[PDB]
Parts: sequence; C-alpha cells; structure tokens
Amino acid sequence: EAPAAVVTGAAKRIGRAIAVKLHQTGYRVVIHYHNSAEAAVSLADELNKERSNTAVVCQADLTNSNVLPASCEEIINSCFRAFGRCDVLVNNASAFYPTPLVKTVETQVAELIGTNAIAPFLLTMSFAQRQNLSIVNLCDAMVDQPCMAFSLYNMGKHALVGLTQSAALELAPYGIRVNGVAPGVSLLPVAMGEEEKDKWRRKVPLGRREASAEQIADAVIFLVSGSAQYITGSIIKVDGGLSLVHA
Amino acid sequence: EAPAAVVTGAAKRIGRAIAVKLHQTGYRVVIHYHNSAEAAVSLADELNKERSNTAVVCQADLTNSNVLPASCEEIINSCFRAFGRCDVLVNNASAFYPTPLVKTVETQVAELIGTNAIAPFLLTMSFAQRQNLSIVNLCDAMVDQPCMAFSLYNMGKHALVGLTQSAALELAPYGIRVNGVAPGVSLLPVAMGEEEKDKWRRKVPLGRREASAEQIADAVIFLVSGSAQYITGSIIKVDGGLSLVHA
Amino acid sequence: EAPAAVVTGAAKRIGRAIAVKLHQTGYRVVIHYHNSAEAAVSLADELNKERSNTAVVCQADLTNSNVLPASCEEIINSCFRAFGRCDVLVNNASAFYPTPLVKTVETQVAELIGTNAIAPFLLTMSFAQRQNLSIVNLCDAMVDQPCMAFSLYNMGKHALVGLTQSAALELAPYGIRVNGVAPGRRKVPLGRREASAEQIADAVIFLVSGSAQYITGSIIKVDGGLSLVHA
Amino acid sequence: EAPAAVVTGAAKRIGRAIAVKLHQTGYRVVIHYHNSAEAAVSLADELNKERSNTAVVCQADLTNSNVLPASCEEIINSCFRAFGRCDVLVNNASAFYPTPLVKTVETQVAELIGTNAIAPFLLTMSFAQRQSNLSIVNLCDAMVDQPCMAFSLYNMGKHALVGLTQSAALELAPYGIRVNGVAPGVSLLPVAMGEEEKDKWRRKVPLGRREASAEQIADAVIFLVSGSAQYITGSIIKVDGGLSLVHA
Ligand SMILES: NC(=O)c1ccc[n+]([C@@H]2O[C@H](COP(=O)([O-])OP(=O)(O)OC[C@H]3O[C@@H](n4cnc5c(N)ncnc54)[C@H](OP(=O)(O)O)[C@@H]3O)[C@@H](O)[C@H]2O)c1
Ligand SMILES: NC(=O)c1ccc[n+]([C@@H]2O[C@H](COP(=O)([O-])OP(=O)(O)OC[C@H]3O[C@@H](n4cnc5c(N)ncnc54)[C@H](OP(=O)(O)O)[C@@H]3O)[C@@H](O)[C@H]2O)c1
Ligand SMILES: NC(=O)c1ccc[n+]([C@@H]2O[C@H](COP(=O)([O-])OP(=O)(O)OC[C@H]3O[C@@H](n4cnc5c(N)ncnc54)[C@H](OP(=O)(O)O)[C@@H]3O)[C@@H](O)[C@H]2O)c1
Ligand SMILES: NC(=O)c1ccc[n+]([C@@H]2O[C@H](COP(=O)([O-])OP(=O)(O)OC[C@H]3O[C@@H](n4cnc5c(N)ncnc54)[C@H](OP(=O)(O)O)[C@@H]3O)[C@@H](O)[C@H]2O)c1
Ligand SMILES: CCN(Cc1cnc2nc(N)nc(N)c2n1)c1ccc(C(=O)N2CCC(C(=O)OC)CC2)cc1
Ligand SMILES: CCN(Cc1cnc2nc(N)nc(N)c2n1)c1ccc(C(=O)N2CCC(C(=O)OC)CC2)cc1
Ligand SMILES: CCN(Cc1cnc2nc(N)nc(N)c2n1)c1ccc(C(=O)N2CCC(C(=O)OC)CC2)cc1
Repeated sequence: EAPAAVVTGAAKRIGRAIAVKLHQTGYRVVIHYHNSAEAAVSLADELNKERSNTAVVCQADLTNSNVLPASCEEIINSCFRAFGRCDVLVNNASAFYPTPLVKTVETQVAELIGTNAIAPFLLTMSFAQRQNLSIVNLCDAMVDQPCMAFSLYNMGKHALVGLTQSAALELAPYGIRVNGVAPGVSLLPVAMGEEEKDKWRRKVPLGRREASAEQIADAVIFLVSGSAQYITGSIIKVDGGLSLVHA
Repeated sequence: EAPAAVVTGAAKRIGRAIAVKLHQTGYRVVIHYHNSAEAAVSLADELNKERSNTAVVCQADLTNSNVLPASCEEIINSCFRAFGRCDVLVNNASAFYPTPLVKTVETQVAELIGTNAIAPFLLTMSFAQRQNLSIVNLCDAMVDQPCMAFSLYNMGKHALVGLTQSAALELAPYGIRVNGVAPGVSLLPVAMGEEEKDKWRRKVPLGRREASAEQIADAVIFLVSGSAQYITGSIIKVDGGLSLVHA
Repeated sequence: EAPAAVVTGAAKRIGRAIAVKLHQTGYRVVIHYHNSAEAAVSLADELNKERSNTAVVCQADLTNSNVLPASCEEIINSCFRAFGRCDVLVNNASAFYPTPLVKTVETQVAELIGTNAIAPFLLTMSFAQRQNLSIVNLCDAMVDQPCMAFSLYNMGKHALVGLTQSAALELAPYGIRVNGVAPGRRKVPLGRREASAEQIADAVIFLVSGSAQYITGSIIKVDGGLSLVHA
Repeated sequence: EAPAAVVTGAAKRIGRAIAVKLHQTGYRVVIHYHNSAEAAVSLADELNKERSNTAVVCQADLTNSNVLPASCEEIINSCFRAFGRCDVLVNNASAFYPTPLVKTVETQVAELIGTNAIAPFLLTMSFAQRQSNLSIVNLCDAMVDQPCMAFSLYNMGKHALVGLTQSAALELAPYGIRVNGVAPGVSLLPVAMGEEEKDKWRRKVPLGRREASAEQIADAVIFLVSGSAQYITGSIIKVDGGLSLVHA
C-alpha cells in the first residue's frame, strides 16, 4: 500500500508545503494543527480531492505539560487509525517569539521548549514504539548565530539538534533514520512589514531572497527518499549561504 | 571588597572543587545544593574556618516546575543578602541518567531539561536583572557524539550550549561574559566498577585517565579571571582529546 | 540542450559512480584521470554506447606544482571544447595515506594538499572564470575525528571545507552553488545496509538538481551515522 | 632551569605580545622573524636587558618550498642551541591577503598555505622529533566558518590549521605534548588600514565594540601553556568578544 506520514504544524506555510509534496510523492498524510482548523481542513479536502482517503487532520497543542506524552502518542495513533502504518514523521510545528533575559516565563518555557524539542522527542518515542522509516526535524541554520533576545527559542532548536543526533544513533538498529532540514530565511511572518522583510532578504548571498516553502520541502523529500538510505544524523542547511556570512 | 560567586550543585565532586578554587582565589561563595545538605554544610564550615563569613549554603530543587523561577531568583538573592554583590554564576548542577526512546517521562523531562538548561536560563535572567561579571556553564565535550539512550540529557546539554551563546550575545552590552567548560571523562561514579571506569579512562588520549575535579575547576578560574576579559561565548573543552577520537 | 559535468578521479570507485549517475540523469561528462587511462576510456565507451558523444576523457596529474594551474584550466576547457558548456564540477579526486608526525615530506604535501585542496581551488577558479551551475566537493565525514597519523590528509580535507564555504559565499552572486558530500561496519549505526559508491552519488545528484536550488555552503554527511559514534 | 619557547612571527603585534608574556612568565624565548629584523632585535634587546641570555632571534621564510622542512627543523634547533631545551612552540606567523576566485597563484598558495598550515605542521614534526609541560599553541581564526569575502586561500590555510591542531593533539598525546589553539576575531587591525575601516570592524564586536588587545590574545596562549591547562589538548579557545556569534 501507500506509505503514510505525520507532519506537525501542517496547515500553513512550510508544514503545508511539506505535506503537499509528500502527498504528491505518494504518501497518505496526517495534517497536524493547533489553532488553524479551517486551513487544515481545507488542505485535507484539497488532497482528498486528488486521491480519496489519503489525508486526515489531527488537532493537538504541543506545549509541554503532563499530558503532552498522551497528545503525542495520539498523533501517531491517528496515523495508524487512518492508514494502518506510519512511515515518516516530520517535526515542523514551532513556537517562535523573543524572551529577553533583562505569558509567564514558565509558559514561555513550556511553549518554546515544548514545541521545538519536547514534542519532537515524545513524537519520536511514540513513532518508534508503534512500529523506509524516517524522521525529519525542522531545525534552524542560524542556531549558532542566534537572534538577539531569542534565548528560549534558540535553546529549543539546539535541543532539537541533540535529539536528531541521539535518535539517529539509538533508532538506527530499528531501521529508522533521523535527519534535519535547517532553513535560514524562509517564509517571513505575515505580520512583518515589507521594509523589515527586505532587510532579511538582503542578507542572503544566493539571490537576496528567502527560501520558498517548496524549497524547504524539497530537502525533506530527499531525506525521506530511497536516495538517502545511508544518511542518518545529518542536518541539511537550506539557507542560501546565510550562515556563512559574518557580522 | 571581595567578589562573590554562586555555584550550583556545589556540595560534591566538580562543583565542590569549583567552589573551593573560587574561594582560594578570593571569592565569597554561595554553595547551592539539593539533597546533599551535610556535605554542603561541611564545605561551608571548612571555608568559613579558612576565612570567616565567606561561605553560605542555599538549598533548592532545580527540576523544572511552576516554582523554579522563584527558586532561581532566591538563589541569586541569597548571594546579595550574604555578600552585597554577585559577580560570578557557575551553572554546574546536573541530573544525568538514561531515557531510552524504546519516574514518568515528564518527570524526566523536568529533571534533565530543568537542571541542565532551564535552571541555568532562569539563574542567568536573575543574575543579569540584579546587576568583571561572568557566567560559566558546565557543558559536555561529547555533546555531538552522545551516549546511547541519553537523549533527554543530551538535549539538555545542547540547550545549554544555545543558552551560553545567546546569553553571551545579549548580555555583552551589560559587560557580562558568558562561557562554558566542557568536561569529557571527569569524575566517574564511586559505585562504577573499576573495570568499567578503566574502559572510559583508556579512551582518553592524554594520559588514559579522567580529569580531576580540580582540572575542570582550573578552566572555570581562567574564564572568570581578568585573563579572559575579551572571551565570551566560548566553550573550553577540558577532555584530554577524548572528543577527537573516532569510533 | 544537455548540461555538462566534470568529475575528477572518475575512472573508479566513487568518481565512477558519480559520473555514471550524472550521465543517467542526462549530463554529458568529462571523465578525468591521472594513471587510470584504460578504466577511464572503458567508462567513456560504456556511456557513449548509451548516448553517442556524451562522454570524453581528460588526463591530468593533480599533484601541486608549477603546472597545476594550467592542468586545471585544461580540465575545465576540455568540457567547454567537447560540450560547449560546463554546468557542474565534482571535485572527487583524492590522495590518501598516512604521514606520521614522529616520498619526501614535501612530495606528500604536494600530493595530499595539492590533490585534496589546491586542485579543487584551481578548478573552482577556472570553472567560475569561464562562466543551474554548481560545484560539489567530496569531503570527509570524520574531518573532526581524524585517523591517527593522517595529519596532512586531514589538513587537506579541512582546507576543502574552507574552500567549500569560501567559494559558496564568493560565487553566490554568479549563481554558482558550492556544496559538499562527506562519505564516512559493525560500528556504523546503519551497518545493516552496505555502504556503496551509489549512495554517495545519490547525494551529489540531489545537490546538483533543481531540488537543491537554494542550497549552498552545505556539506551532507553520507556515513550511516558513523560520525555520531563516540570512542 | 627555565623553560624555553619558540614564537613564530614574534617581532611585532600579537607574536611580540606572546613572546613578552612568555618571557614575563619565566620562559627563555626564540623570536622568529622573516623581514622585521630591526623590530626582532629591538625586542630581544629589551628582554635580555630584563634577564641576560633569555632571548635570541631566528630568521626564516615560512613560505612553502622544498627547503621549508629544513628551515623549520632549524628554528627548533635554534631553541636547543640557545637554551638546551624547547618546551613550547607558538605558531603565530601568518601571511594574509585576498585571493579572489574571479604574485603568481602558486606563490600565493606557497605563502598562504605555507605560513598558516605547512610550516606549523613541519615545526610540529621537528618539535616532537627533537624531544615536564610540553605544548604547542596554534594561532587560529574565530571567523574560520564565516570567512571574509575573496580570502579563500587564507581561509583554507586556517582550516588546515584547525585540522593540524586536532590531528597533532591526538597523535602527540602519548608523548605528553598538548596541542591547542587560540582563535582571535578582531584583534590588532593592519597598520595600513584607515581608521574608518578599523571602526567598521570594531563596531561589530558585542563585548565592548573594540578589538582584542595583543595582550588579551597572549593571555589565552599563556593559559594554554600553563599547568592550569594540563588536561586540555585539541581545544581551540575563541578570543573574540562574541563576534563569531553575530549573524549577518
Ligand atoms: N520561516 C523561517 O524563515 C524559518 C527559519 C528557520 C527555521 N524555520 C523552522 O521551520 C519550521 C517551519 O517554519 P514556519 O515559519 O512555517 O513555522 P510557523 O508558521 O511559525 O509555525 C508552524 C506551525 O507551528 C504550529 N504551532 C505553533 N505553536 C504550537 C503549539 N503550541 N502546539 C502545536 N502546534 C503549534 C502552528 O500551528 P497552527 O497554525 O495550527 O496553530 C503553526 O502554523 C519551524 O520548525 C521553524 O522553526 C523556519
Ligand atoms: N563527571 C563527568 O565526567 C562529567 C562529564 C561531562 C560533563 N560533566 C558536567 O560537569 C558538571 C559536574 O559534573 P559532576 O559529575 O560533578 O555532577 P554530578 O555529581 O552528577 O551532579 C552535581 C550535583 O548536581 C545536583 N543536582 C542533581 N539534580 C539536581 C536537582 N534536581 N536540583 C538541584 N541540583 C541537582 C546534585 O546536588 P545534591 O548532591 O546536593 O543533590 C549533585 O551533587 C555537570 O554539569 C556535568 O554534566 C561532568
Ligand atoms: N572511500 C571512502 O570511504 C571515503 C571516505 C571519506 C572520504 N572519501 C572521499 O570521497 C572521494 C572519493 O573516494 P574514493 O575512495 O573513490 O577515492 P580513491 O579511489 O582513493 O581515489 C579516487 C581517484 O583520485 C585520483 N587521484 C589520486 N591521486 C591523484 C593525483 N595526484 N592526481 C590526479 N588524480 C589523483 C585517482 O585517479 P587515477 O586512478 O585516474 O589515477 C583515483 O582513482 C575522495 O575525495 C575521498 O577523499 C572517501
Ligand atoms: N590581527 C587579527 O585581528 C587577527 C585575527 C584573526 C587571526 N589572527 C591570527 O593571529 C596571528 C597573529 O596576527 P597578527 O595580526 O599579529 O599577524 P601579522 O602581523 O599579520 O603577521 C605576523 C607575522 O607573520 C610573519 N610572516 C608573514 N609572512 C611570513 C613568511 N612568509 N615567513 C615567515 N613569517 C611570515 C611576519 O613576520 P615579519 O614581520 O618578520 O616579516 C609578521 O610579522 C596570526 O596567525 C593571525 O592569522 C589575527
Ligand atoms: C529570518 C527568520 N525569521 C523568519 C521566521 C518566521 N517564522 C518562523 N517561525 C518559526 N516557528 N521559527 C522560525 N525560526 C521562524 N522564522 C524571523 C527572524 C526574526 C523575527 C523577529 O524579529 N521577530 C520579533 C517579534 C516577533 C514576535 O512574535 O514578538 C512577540 C517574533 C519574531 C521574525 C522572523
Ligand atoms: C564518562 C562520563 N561519565 C561520568 C559522569 C559522571 N557523573 C556525571 N554527572 C553529570 N551530571 N553529568 C555527566 N556527564 C556525568 N558524567 C559517565 C558515563 C556513563 C555512565 C553510565 O554508564 N550511567 C549508566 C547508569 C548510571 C546510573 O546508575 O545512574 C546514576 C547512569 C550513568 C556514568 C558516568
Ligand atoms: C578582522 C580581522 N582583520 C584584522 C587582521 C589583521 N592582520 C591579520 N594578519 C594575519 N596574519 N591574519 C589575520 N587574520 C589578520 N587579521 C582584517 C580583516 C580584513 C582585512 C581586509 O579587508 N584586508 C583587505 C586589504 C588587505 C590587502 O589587500 O593586503 C594586501 C588584506 C586585508 C584586514 C584585516
């Protein structure tokens, strides 16, 4: 039968493009979402119009809490419930906002570290326990040149590098590859003004523009494919050279 | 007036050696501890015998929880109440145990991520808000070749790298330097069989032995000294070459 | 119509697999060789039997010397002469042997540093000067956990990382991407699967493709996880 | 007996600061130089005035060539000839200039790769062969992974130096020889650089918006050669004021 994939935070933007490209490649998809119900349902409808019974939505908050393990188990279970298998997990969902050193701080910890690291970890556990299997984590090419006042976000993304490597090592004997894709400047925030978007675009050596969502998705497609079957623990930057540019 | 330092997890082993060396260098010290009250008090009494009114203890659990921010604020406050200033923070305390992918898992997250990452972040916040100022984080030289089945621990230590770098950037305008010291094999568990300890020792190129706690402390002393005044965001491996050895 | 690629050290092993996959993808290829003329020509014969006049060979010593810049210019020129264009350069040729700290040492420098770093640099210059363009450098997944007594080899592979990054930055305004593929059994995490030259070639094919159009300065490890395994 | 150190490119700037601080710490020093004879002799004179017979000069070109191994052997031999021992080697000397991808190029290779990588390698060989607190410190570059535009050969050389530092740390560990690096970001700007251009670089540095002094770089070298670094080998300490953490 057709393989199946879970994509977190798949209603919009990069996650949406990943889900679309996996579906185009022949995967059945679980479209996870948190608040964006209308967009998730609209995407599932579009994919099911192309091939019936190949897309479902699954709602969950990925903030850390004592119920997060159950929520993550339920996302994986939702893929088995719909499709009878779960071949690929893409950890894409992510909270992102500044947390200056100088919502409560514990809520910020729960959101930023939960979505970017703890939920990927718990999803990884549940994915492995429930079993070309692979996991792709959406990292950040700027993790070692971080944005000012984004400590908790950056901590979460560093933790995700650690998970990628640790899980690659530990899950290799189960035939599960674990890799990352690290955007630099990709889709800018909807709320960001044009001037500020252009400041970011002008930093990029290759073309002075952000990555499209489809360009990020292309790297995910490579990593889950048969053409990457000896690749595990690798993080592919898709950053147009941004990370190589000094201050 | 003598400077003052907070050392977390200072009752035993590496933290104890760091507290002793800072004291020998002329610092007054807050000896933070969790369970090791007798050893913390013994150390304080030894240091106060050497010079009166130069050491106090401060008990706190550094597991993540709703109350962790207040606990971390209180640790920094204890230094100001005892000594009128807080010049140095050493984030040494750390939980360390395996968490296989295949205590509840959320307790393990709270302990491993809390001690290794969130508490350092909150302590950093409190240290900075309350202001040769510097912070030293105890990292891990093997963070990119992790031990099998230690994913949460490894995630925590990766997050600590991210904190070290983010905080170095953000706190530089306030004159606060933020660095790390990354042991490889240092003090092994007393209960570990010598035959297992020897397997670790023989991996180390430089002398086929573990680092003493004092050798780790020496790097901390350098980083807080005037001889490191331009150094921020650096993580110094103290590993005898271990991290350079392939499988 | 068809794009063209230069692959150094293409007669055998990884370079051969790369040349074959590029050719199967629709590239015309220059098969560079130093000593392996028979094997280079045998490969060209195989590829030309599939599509006439789509593979040529080019001899060059990639050891550093006074004549290396001209030799590297000729490799690139051979692609333009045969095919009228040069879209892809794969810096695959490599020398590999120990050089203990405790052939003359300067011959070892010329071979190890010259083949592994200087020739890639000179080829990069000549490729860029003559202009979906890209360069792929064959790196080492274990560059920061080096083999004992391989100092000069390791130094050259480090230099190649620096070239990859420097050239990605400098050549971005010309639309030339520059990336790397870093190859690495009971110790290999993915050791259930045998390592193959084809797996390395698959990563090269990805990097030269339109599916990697935003990727530059990236080095993809294809090592079964080996670089993650501690001592 | 006082230990002895070789510092390459020690007539001026960071190399002189390292030689001075090693001498202040009690080392006898070989001040290697290439073209800066007056400055090298002036320094040796100052150091010998402080303590007689504790400094000598040694001239050598560190460009790669078929004689470079003999030259490097001779630099180490000069330390033994003067002082009867050689405890520390500091690889500081460095050619630095752009080599755009779009002097002959082979001369540029010989100079940039010779000074920054091959000479350190040969000096490391000779130091180990001629043999307690023995160590080597290589002067690296904190910006090695965010390189300056049009500096590919220089950057290749500095990358190679990282590889040497790591390879030599592993291989020489059994002999009790530690091998480490110090990686400046912005330290002393070129003498010929205009003030406005210097300020462009200074303004990038998070910690103080200023370059590292030569002494600040030397402080890290002194730590690495000291007993306080006895378990440290294969480490490269950035001394960069946070520069390498700053995004585009
Ligand atoms: N865009 C870039 O330039 C860029 C740069 C570097 C790295 N990345 C990484 O690439 C990935 C995709 O980036 P993006 O910009 O497309 O992401 P995004 O739009 O900021 O976030 C993706 C989705 O994450 C979900 N999410 C946020 N908080 C959540 C929570 N508490 N629980 C569950 N889901 C939650 C949201 O789902 P709902 O909308 O359904 O609520 C959101 O649509 C992220 O991991 C990001 O860190 C992106
Ligand atoms: N030893 C090594 O070989 C090695 C290797 C790599 C890195 N490191 C790092 O170097 C540092 C020191 O290592 P070590 O071996 O000396 O550490 P350790 O003995 O394992 O732990 C140090 C102290 O951490 C405190 N701690 C643990 N859980 C805590 C909690 N929930 N709340 C508050 N404090 C807690 C404990 O204090 P109480 O005893 O008072 O309860 C303990 O004594 C650590 O950061 C470690 O990760 C060490
Ligand atoms: N094999 C591995 O496991 C591995 C691991 C890490 C990295 N790599 C890298 O992957 C690439 C290919 O590996 P490989 O094992 O296939 O390489 P290889 O067979 O060791 O060498 C490939 C070719 O390089 C050419 N070559 C060697 N010295 C030369 C010189 N002085 N001038 C010109 N050409 C010269 C030879 O061509 P002729 O035969 O025509 O003379 C040789 O066939 C290399 O860059 C290597 O460093 C491989
Ligand atoms: N300054 C910075 O901001 C900075 C930044 C990053 C890294 N670093 C590194 O730190 C070290 C010291 O920097 P610096 O600015 O003080 O260096 P520098 O002044 O540029 O050069 C130091 C010395 O190198 C010697 N040298 C150059 N070419 C030579 C050759 N062919 N043979 C022998 N010696 C040669 C010169 O000796 P003579 O004068 O006797 O001819 C020169 O005085 C260098 O390794 C450098 O790459 C410095
Ligand atoms: C170049 C990278 N990028 C694009 C971007 C856009 N969306 C993103 N989403 C997630 N989850 N993760 C990311 N890394 C991400 N990145 C960026 C980089 C920086 C910014 C920025 O300055 N701010 C500041 C104010 C915003 C806010 O919510 O304040 C409450 C947070 C965003 C915005 C976007
Ligand atoms: C070589 C590094 N090292 C020494 C060590 C010893 N203590 C440590 N403490 C902290 N907080 N962090 C560390 N990295 C650390 N490391 C090691 C390395 C590995 C081990 C090990 O096999 N186990 C398995 C069983 C142990 C247990 O019973 O719980 C305490 C958990 C640790 C023990 C010590
Ligand atoms: C911020 C680091 N820095 C200071 C500096 C100053 N001197 C240095 N010397 C050596 N050997 N190595 C270094 N890395 C070094 N760095 C820099 C960084 C960049 C530059 C620069 O734009 N140029 C361009 C013009 C110069 C020239 O054409 O000489 C012929 C080459 C150097 C100058 C100095």
